[PDB]
Amino acid sequence: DTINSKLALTMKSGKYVLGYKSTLKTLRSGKAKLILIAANAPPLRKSELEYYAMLSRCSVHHYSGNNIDLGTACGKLFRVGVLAVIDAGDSDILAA
RNA sequence: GGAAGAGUUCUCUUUUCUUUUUAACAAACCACACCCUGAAAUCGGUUUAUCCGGAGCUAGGGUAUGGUGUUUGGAA
Repeated sequence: DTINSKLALTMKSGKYVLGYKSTLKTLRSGKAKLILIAANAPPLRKSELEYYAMLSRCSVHHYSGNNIDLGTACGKLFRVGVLAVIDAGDSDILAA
């Protein structure tokens, strides 16, 4: 409950990308500080994003719900399997 | 409509009826899936029938599949 609230606060203050290859690009640039993975993501998709996160020294979180739940928590109306939070803004999702 | 012949026709009737072809094959060219840039809702594109889109839309540039069509050759 704390984390999703921090995610919502990030999305109005921190800078974000909600998409598969945009997250790949941000991880490649190394800017993305934390990546959220939907639980229903493919085992292949999870692994290479995890590999990129470990290469870029990026914190990784597994959002327990499916991608529809991540979209509802994210507040938008499109499914997001994987997203990147690059700055926390007013929120403090990076530390906790 | 054009042409050819056969009509009909005191007169009316540019009119009545009939015909007017290009094969297999061989050449050059001629539009659905995917890729690249892209990151989107103020929701856009779109079917006769709303389908798809952060599992990446619209848009731009490409790639392939050529159903076909164009020009001939065959062929006068």
